[PDB]
Amino acid sequence: KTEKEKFKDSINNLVKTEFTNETLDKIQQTQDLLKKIPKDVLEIYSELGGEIYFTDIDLVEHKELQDLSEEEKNSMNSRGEKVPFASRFVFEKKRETPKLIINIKDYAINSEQSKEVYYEIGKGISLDIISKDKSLDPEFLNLIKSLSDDSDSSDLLFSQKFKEKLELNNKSIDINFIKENLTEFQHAFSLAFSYYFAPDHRTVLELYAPDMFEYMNKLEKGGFEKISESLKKEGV
Amino acid sequence: LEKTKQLRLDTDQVYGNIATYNFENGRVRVDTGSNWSEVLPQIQETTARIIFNGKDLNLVERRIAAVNPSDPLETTKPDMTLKEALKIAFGFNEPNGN
Amino acid sequence: TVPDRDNDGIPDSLEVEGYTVDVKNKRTFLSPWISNIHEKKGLTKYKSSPEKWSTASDPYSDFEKVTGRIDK
Amino acid sequence: TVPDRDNDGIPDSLEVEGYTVDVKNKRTFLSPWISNIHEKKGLTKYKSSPEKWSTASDPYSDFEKVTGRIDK
Amino acid sequence: TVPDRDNDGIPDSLEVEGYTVDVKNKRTFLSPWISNIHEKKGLTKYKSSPEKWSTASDPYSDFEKVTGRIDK
Ligand SMILES: [Ca+2]
Ligand SMILES: [Ca+2]
Ligand SMILES: [Ca+2]
Ligand SMILES: [Ca+2]
Ligand SMILES: [Ca+2]
Ligand SMILES: [Ca+2]
Repeated sequence: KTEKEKFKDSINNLVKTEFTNETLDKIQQTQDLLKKIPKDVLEIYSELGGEIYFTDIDLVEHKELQDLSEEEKNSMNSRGEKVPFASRFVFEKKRETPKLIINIKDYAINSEQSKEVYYEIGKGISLDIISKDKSLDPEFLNLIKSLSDDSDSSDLLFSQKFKEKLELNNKSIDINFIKENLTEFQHAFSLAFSYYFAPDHRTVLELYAPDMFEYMNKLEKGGFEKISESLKKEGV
Repeated sequence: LEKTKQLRLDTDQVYGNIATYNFENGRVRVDTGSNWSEVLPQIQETTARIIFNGKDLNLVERRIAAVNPSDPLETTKPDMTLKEALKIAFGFNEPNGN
Repeated sequence: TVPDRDNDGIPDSLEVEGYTVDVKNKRTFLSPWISNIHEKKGLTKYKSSPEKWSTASDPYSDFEKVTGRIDK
Repeated sequence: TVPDRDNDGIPDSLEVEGYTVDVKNKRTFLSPWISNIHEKKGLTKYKSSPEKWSTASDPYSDFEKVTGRIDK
Repeated sequence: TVPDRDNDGIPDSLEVEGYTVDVKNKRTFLSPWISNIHEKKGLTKYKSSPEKWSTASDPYSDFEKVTGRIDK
């Protein structure tokens, strides 16, 4: 009855009915990686001139990144450390136009390389969700204040430089503190973004940071909608 | 037998059941339709044996899962090194690198 | 859908015209035999019968035999 | 939904790329391995095979051995 | 619906944070532990494990023991 029906589903991913190429499966896996973020965040990125590219050229000898600094060749990954640019396979370049170049891989099997694209995407739309009046939103400031008190979400999300700098200030109370550490305040949003949209990492965010999970959940079902509207109305 | 006094006892095989979990009510119930002679030949062919008598001269036979490179299901197991097998199967440690 | 008469889990055109099994990261992947892609990797070309659940009539299917889901 | 081939209650990317089991208030939570949190607690980083119900082919699954819901 | 992992008929917040059992007219009610009310009645404050159907691993659930629906 349901025996062969569930035996078929238990091998429904295993058998491959028509294969016919090799680099065509990386293209499909990249597209199905990308199309499972919602439709709204892509419009939020494309409002300010966002660009998503699929190449097989590794990100060293690509034609559009041949002329770059050393402080952008040494930028930080999701884990905090700098990545060698021979090793980096996904990069967002926004020196004048926000452009993100994705090298294709087999992303459905590889849910570790599938998190760096989510991290750089959350890096992309970061400030335009954080900033409203050219300043960090005070609701997000209350959020960072509440997360630094909890001893678990603190060392989940913040980089160690942030925690070893904040107790020197013992209180994110200064107007200069936000203006001096905006990269960390952006990184804390992009890390929670990548934890939210990697579909086996949501329960990490739910239990280790329950009030950051609710911030991203409120952003998920209509916050993107409102920010896309308020950007597209001023888009003319 | 009364002249030479030699009579010993061999052990050919051992029957016996497995008791598995029950998710419904947490209890553990012996299933009487499955013995270890359906299980132990499958352990003896996908693992690797390590015997060790460094604890007061007693042999402690253990078995760690290891990859067989000519079987498509068995090539899905994680790569197991001798240091990791000695560390997780018996209880070695490396407090100074050694 | 893809027809499968014998109910062994591998479709019929694969059993007639060849197939192979390999793992990719840690997951097995049953595939049709493409000539100049698998022959340089050194896999095998299995062919079977699309009407029998087990082509040698023994109690192990073609799928369990080539996949390893068998009595070891 | 999340893929789970072997049907042992733990997804494929966690079994391949590392996981652990942690309690928070009184409830156990199986989670992917994060070194910034699971090293200070002194936990273990497990890796199993995503297409076997029990990687050592014994009758206790990979879920049960790490969770403790097993024969005591 | 309230969560109940172990399926012993009593919610997890009550098992972790305290509960008690008392009859009102001729009917049994299971209640969260309120020190302002339940202490003067002379009742008892139970706690148990929200993951185990029976906290002492004997074949009587935590509901059956405190309620009276047990082998006498
Ligand atoms: Ca067939
Ligand atoms: Ca067949
Ligand atoms: Ca699994
Ligand atoms: Ca498994
Ligand atoms: Ca309960
Ligand atoms: Ca209980």
